[PDB]
Amino acid sequence: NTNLIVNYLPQDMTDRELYALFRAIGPINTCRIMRDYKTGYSFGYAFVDFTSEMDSQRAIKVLNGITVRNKRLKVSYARPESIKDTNLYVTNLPRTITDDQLDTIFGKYGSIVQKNILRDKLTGRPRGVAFVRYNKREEAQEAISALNNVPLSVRLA
Repeated sequence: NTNLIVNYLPQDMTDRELYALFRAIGPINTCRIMRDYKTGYSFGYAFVDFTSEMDSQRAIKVLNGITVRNKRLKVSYARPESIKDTNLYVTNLPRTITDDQLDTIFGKYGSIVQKNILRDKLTGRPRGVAFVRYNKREEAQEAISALNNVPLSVRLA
């Protein structure tokens, strides 16, 4: 998937100007701002389509979050449950736990699309909790049956 959506475009931005913005990353198939055809009014967003998923992937890392003309951009995917049936909440973990051990534990069940160890604000040491979202609710599911009670508890959001 190469199709991104860009949000919070300054009301006066040009499909051209937007292009220049994203062309810095890689080749684009289409780049288009949603605007009124009679009016020309911009509904504030666009669909940019890179030629490659690994560029589309970089445009996000790079452009999501930049501020041009007082508006804070947001670059994300158009076609990404998958973090709602494919989003696990883990607790009773080792307060000495790190992603390696975490990963060494979850990759066992599938692609680990994102791990998140909740740490202490003040202290920074983690806690026994964290989040791990898979890709297929299926791995997630094989994980939940497997991993509940090493101690440990897994489930969804």
